[PDB]
Amino acid sequence: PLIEVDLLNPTAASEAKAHKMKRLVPTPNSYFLEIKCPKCGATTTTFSHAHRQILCQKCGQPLGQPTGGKLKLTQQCKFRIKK
Amino acid sequence: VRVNVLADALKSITNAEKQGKRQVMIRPASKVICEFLNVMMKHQYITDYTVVDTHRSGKIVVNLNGRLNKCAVISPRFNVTLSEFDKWEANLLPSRHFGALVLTTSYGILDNTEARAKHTGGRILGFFY
Amino acid sequence: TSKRRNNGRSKKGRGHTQNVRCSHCGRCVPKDKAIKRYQIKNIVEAAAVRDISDNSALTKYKLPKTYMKLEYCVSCGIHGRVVRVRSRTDRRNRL
Amino acid sequence: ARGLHAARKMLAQRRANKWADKEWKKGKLVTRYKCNPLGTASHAKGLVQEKLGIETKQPNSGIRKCVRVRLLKNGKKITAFVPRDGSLNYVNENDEVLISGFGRRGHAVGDIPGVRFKVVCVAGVSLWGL
Amino acid sequence: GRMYNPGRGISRRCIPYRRSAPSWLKTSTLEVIDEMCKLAKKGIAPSQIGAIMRDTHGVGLVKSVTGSKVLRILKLAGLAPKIPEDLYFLMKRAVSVRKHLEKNKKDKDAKYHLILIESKIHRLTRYYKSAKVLEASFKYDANTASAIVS
RNA sequence: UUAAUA
RNA sequence: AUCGAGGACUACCAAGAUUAUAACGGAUAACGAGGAAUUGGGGUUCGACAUCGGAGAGGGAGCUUUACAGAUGGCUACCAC
RNA sequence: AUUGGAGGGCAAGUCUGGUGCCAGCAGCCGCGGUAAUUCCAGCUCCAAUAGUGUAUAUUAAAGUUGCUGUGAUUAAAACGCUCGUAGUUGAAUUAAUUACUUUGAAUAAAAUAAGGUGUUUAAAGCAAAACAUUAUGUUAAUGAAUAUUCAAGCAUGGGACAAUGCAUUAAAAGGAACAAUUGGGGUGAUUCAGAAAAUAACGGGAGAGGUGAAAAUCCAUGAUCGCUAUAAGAUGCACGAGAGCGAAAGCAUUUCACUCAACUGUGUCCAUUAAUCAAGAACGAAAGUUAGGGGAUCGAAGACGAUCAGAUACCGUCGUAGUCCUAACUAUAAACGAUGUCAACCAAGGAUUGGAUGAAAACCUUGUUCAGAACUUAAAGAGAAAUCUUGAGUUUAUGGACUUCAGGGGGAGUAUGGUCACAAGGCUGAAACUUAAAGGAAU
Repeated sequence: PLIEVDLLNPTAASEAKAHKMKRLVPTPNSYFLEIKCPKCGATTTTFSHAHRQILCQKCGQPLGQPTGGKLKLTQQCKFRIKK
Repeated sequence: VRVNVLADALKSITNAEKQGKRQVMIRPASKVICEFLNVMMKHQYITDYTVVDTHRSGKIVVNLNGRLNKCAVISPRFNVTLSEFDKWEANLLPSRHFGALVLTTSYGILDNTEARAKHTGGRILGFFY
Repeated sequence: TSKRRNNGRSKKGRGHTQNVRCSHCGRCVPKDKAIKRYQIKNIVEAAAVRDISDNSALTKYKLPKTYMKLEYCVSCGIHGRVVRVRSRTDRRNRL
Repeated sequence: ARGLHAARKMLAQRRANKWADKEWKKGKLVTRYKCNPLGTASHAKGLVQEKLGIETKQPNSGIRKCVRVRLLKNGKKITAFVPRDGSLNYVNENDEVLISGFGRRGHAVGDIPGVRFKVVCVAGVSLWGL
Repeated sequence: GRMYNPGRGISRRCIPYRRSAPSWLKTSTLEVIDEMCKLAKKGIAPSQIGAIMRDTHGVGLVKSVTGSKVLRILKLAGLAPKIPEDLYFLMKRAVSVRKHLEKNKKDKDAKYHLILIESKIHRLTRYYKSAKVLEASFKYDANTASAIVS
């Protein structure tokens, strides 16, 4: 670009827009989360971009469907980000 | 494929200065790339540089100040005998007072002036005006 | 040398295209290189539309049109005045 | 092959590419000893047998006087110019002459129709001083 | 770019800048090893074994927990397959294409891609022999691979 | 429709 | 056998040796080197001939004397003179 | 004091007498057809000078043989494309040899460079003297340190960059796996369409084709035309695009299988497995060949009719091989982007194809980002220019890796030799001789 920004201190917004690899220090866009079951109270921890059917550990209200890039959680499944 | 990382770095730096850019980024960092920059700093051709660690042979950001006309690497690093110095400078450098070669020797990576002082030859890396 | 950047064709990401027949010469030209024009006309000329409408056996029958796509080789497009030879700097205009 | 250990191909490429030099190949292949009436010799001697006159090229007009010579070393038959003005009258028949080249021009040179050799002696001294 | 076609994609994974296990992870190496150990006995490739742990057990990187890679873990337990996983899957595709080619003799694109696949096999087999993974007596043959791959 | 050469 | 190593030669045994990093062949108007001519650097071409090494005495071959020769301003035989 | 010259290259005469496209000069361009700056002479001066012209060859010029150092879109020149061995080149990373580098050892002179020395200078020689007025004395005088010097061999200090050695990470290197897709990618079967033409039946009753005008031809055995029925061959309109897929050639009715490839997504695996590649190997339009089937349309050859001075052609009618399928050959194209493959950096945009990800309720409108075929602007970079900008840019400030090809135009992709093919032909492939131009972009 003709106009140039600092290459050591990129903004929070600028790094978020960039590709997951083309950042200053590459970081994954994925995360680990747990899903409370609709059927029971147990929380099953799983990858954000899981590539298989996600079942509860108790039963199996299947909690997610793998769809080419991110888990398709059911509309009644609530999750939080595991930090 | 990336055969010479130093060649990629010096082409990035030369391209940045022709466009007048303030700072440039080099993706693969090496010991040899760092040594070449240190030689260029001692002659005050680049202000400074910083090295970020990406756990994957991290990146280098170099600050340029309107002084580096051209830094280029030299393909296969010829074994430069001490008697072949002035033959190389007469070919690669603009005059007898302006530029400096870069050589890798057993005493480290040094330019032609102090390698002559230390009385040691070695493979030639590159140059800069 | 190269009078045109696209070589007079419309083929970019392929190696071969099927042939079509010139509507006037019968020549074989590739589908992209052919000069394609579309025609939509009534089956009755502007003079005779009044005559047909006068003595008709139908209430308000609307006259149909004819639709056909005509493809011309370069030689028969220039000769038939379908396209003209343009200026060197006016060749680039694609509108 | 610009590498440090790539000296085999670099040396072998110049061997092959040097054979495309028209001026260099001609001086190396075996043709100067078979297809050259003069040979390596700068000058050659022969016997005059016929006095000839060759018409010049289209943009010129006139007759180029010359002689037909039978060389001693080989036995070939050639044609030789007779330098400056009126030097053909000085050349007799069945006598030894010294034949010596010309420049080389576009191969042929100065009597136009294919002649490439000029008589420098008539037994005597010179088809100069003569 | 790719080895055999002019395609050029950069679809990669991005390891985070944290070589240690995350704070919220509590399972020790004993559970990780045995859970991985049970999966190996079921006939699962090492690449798929790690994915199952990541998706189900939340152990996304095994080297961050146990300090050693999956293949090193499997070798210590002796459950590493004799034929390396990447080479095994390549010979599984060469067999499958060849079987289709027996009935469809006129398929000229399958013959080309079978040639590319077998060239890959000879590249991997040569490398693994220099790495001493495969004994020098190993050799890929069409008449033989149908049985071992099966 | 036909129109060769210097 | 030789002054002596050695397929240098003999007897028996085995199937080995060289090759795309160019073997085996073909050409040279080819004796090799120190060197010579011309060259900004790199190079290109030449070197029968001062000096060092090799080979030859019209063509091969075989020998004598002797410390040293397969000698030829030594010998024997054949070919051409 | 001679040799060569006085149009240009190239310093020197637009002086005078003859010669009249003749004689001739002329290395190249060229001058000479009667007023020659170039011929033959006279005078003058131009260069060098005891030397000066000519002829052949070496070197420089030649960055027209390239390591330093060339060119390949259009001037000559990127294999049709992919796979592939030798060869070449190979990411970052660690506080026994070889290679590299520094010093030497040892190594014939002459020669080269270079130290001293008034052979009267100089080329030479390695001697002579400088002064001691020299026998005495410097003096037991000089010998250039005389240095080289490449490719090997020996020793020594260093281990940065490298090769063979024998345990780091997880490359916007590569490969594998999985999830969701994309694909006129390929193969097989199935299946739809009606144009053209053929046949059957019926109506009609004199023309129809074809052309610039006609003619040859078809028709009263009922043609052209109209409707309805059939059975094969071939084809796959409109949708169809500077859109998609494929290594290239190439790929278009819809269904079902069998495959394959790629993109995207990934806290999945391996850990350098990579790039380019002589020899070698798959695929390779159309035409052509061999043997079956099919044979509708068109149609090299051929036969007619026109046109023309002629017409073996263009125009019209008929029509064999062929065009179509199966099996096997052939291996060539303006096989083109006339632009090799891989990799890095790189000015402003708008749009599009396939994903991922937010917002706005599959389809569509927007933000970001990855991959693909392209397009527009440039006072900038490059180039001989046209033009190139997802390079033909980062190149006299010349070097990222590898392979192929070119050396003025012809002769000529010809002859011969070798090899492949049933054949046509394909791959490799000169020389003699000839010639000052041939050629590229622009006004």
